[PDB]
Amino acid sequence: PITKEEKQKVMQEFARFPGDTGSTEVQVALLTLRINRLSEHLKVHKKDHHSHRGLLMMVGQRRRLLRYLQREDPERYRMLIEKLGI
RNA sequence: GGGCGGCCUUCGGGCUAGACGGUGGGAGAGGCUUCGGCUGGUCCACCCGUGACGCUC
Ligand SMILES: [K+]
Ligand SMILES: [Mg+2]
Ligand SMILES: [Mg+2]
Ligand SMILES: [Mg+2]
Ligand SMILES: [Mg+2]
Ligand SMILES: [Mg+2]
Ligand SMILES: [Mg+2]
Ligand SMILES: [Mg+2]
Ligand SMILES: [Mg+2]
Ligand SMILES: [Mg+2]
Ligand code: NA
Ligand code: NA
Repeated sequence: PITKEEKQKVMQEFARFPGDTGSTEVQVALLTLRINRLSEHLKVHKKDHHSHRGLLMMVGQRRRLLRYLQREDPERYRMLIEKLGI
């Protein structure tokens, strides 16, 4: 579920400015937020499988944004890859 | 890794129409579950955010 007291919390942390809600960093961060939130899920339910489909999609997406931000803005890449760790 | 890709530009650099994110909706014979749930995807809107971040073996 996450909720604002989570999803907004991350954004307010990775935002590049007061109102940022879709800046690659934020996009990656909260992307890494539900990636875990679901990694944990799959454990309790090792028979789900179907949900793993998205675990993979989300993971790929997260790496594609990161590669994008690695070309256009190296500095910010190391920054972001921290506070989360790649 | 490969192949093919938006607009403008005096090529320095602009920009949003794509994609993604935020918000708010919608439908579903998704899946798993000790039945208390936990969760994947999918389609809409806006005229909010990033700014081609894409599509394809
Ligand atoms: K499915
Ligand atoms: Mg696809
Ligand atoms: Mg440019
Ligand atoms: Mg999506
Ligand atoms: Mg709803
Ligand atoms: Mg049900
Ligand atoms: Mg759901
Ligand atoms: Mg917009
Ligand atoms: Mg730029
Ligand atoms: Mg291009
Ligand atoms: Na094309
Ligand atoms: Na223009």
